[PDB]
Amino acid sequence: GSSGSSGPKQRCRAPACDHFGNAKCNGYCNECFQFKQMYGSGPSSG
Ligand SMILES: [Zn+2]
Repeated sequence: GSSGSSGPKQRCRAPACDHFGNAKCNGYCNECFQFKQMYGSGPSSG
């Protein structure tokens, strides 16, 4: 945020992600979208 820089609002909806996102991925980028998933969603569980 240097002296208020210009730029389109077509970037990942994350504070630590300067990559191009996409509506499908809820705005976020594939990377973020995937990660978001609950780590450990295997088919089996006890
Ligand atoms: Zn992202």
